[PDB]
Amino acid sequence: MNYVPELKKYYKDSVIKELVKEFEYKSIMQVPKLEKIVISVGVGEAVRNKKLLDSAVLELAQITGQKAVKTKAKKAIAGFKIRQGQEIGAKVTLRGNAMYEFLYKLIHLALPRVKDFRGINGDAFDGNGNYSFGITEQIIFSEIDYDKIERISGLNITIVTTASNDKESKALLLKFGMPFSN
RNA sequence: GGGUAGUUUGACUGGGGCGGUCGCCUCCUAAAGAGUAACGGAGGUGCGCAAAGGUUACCUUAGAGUGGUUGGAAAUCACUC
Repeated sequence: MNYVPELKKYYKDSVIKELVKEFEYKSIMQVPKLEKIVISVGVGEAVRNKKLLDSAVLELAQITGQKAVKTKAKKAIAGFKIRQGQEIGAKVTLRGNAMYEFLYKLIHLALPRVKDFRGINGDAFDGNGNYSFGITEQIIFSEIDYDKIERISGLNITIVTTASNDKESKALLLKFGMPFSN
């Protein structure tokens, strides 16, 4: 059995058809879809505290399911007293089935558990179908336990879509039921 | 141990002294092969690396704009040029 995420089932069985009708696309897979979700977290203070970076990496692992990579400093800078090549950030890429499952978990479970959650700004679009927005308290995810955290942390989420514009991606996200603050 | 004796105590230098310089490497002067002077104009150097060497395989920056927890002009992430 090719086990399939419920999001993938929902997409393939409805969303393709509604978007074809709604945007008069000539051929079927002119329809937008999702290629990757990038979860990033920038801990510049890790240059003092290694525990911060280790905790962030581990908490990302529990949140998603796959291990993270610690990015390095592209350029040595003094304003943040950064030496080139130091460990500064940590990111995870989600694709395919894991991507769909994580987005389902997020939209239905973790966005609800945010303090004063009143939707998400439906305008954080880079003009090319890529939607990036932040979450300040990772504790919204029930996966991580409260006691073991060493410092409350946030993280940025970027959703990359095959769409050529923002309208297409916003329509796809709305069909997915993404709680945009509107 | 200058009581006594034998000697040394550089050169370049718009006179000599004083100052500065003395080997090697890069550019200009150098007039489109090479070479070419001045106390002409700007710099470096008396090392470093057990990989920062050898080879195989795979990747591509910086900048500007744009969307983003602290994050600000600028950190990390994504896209366009």
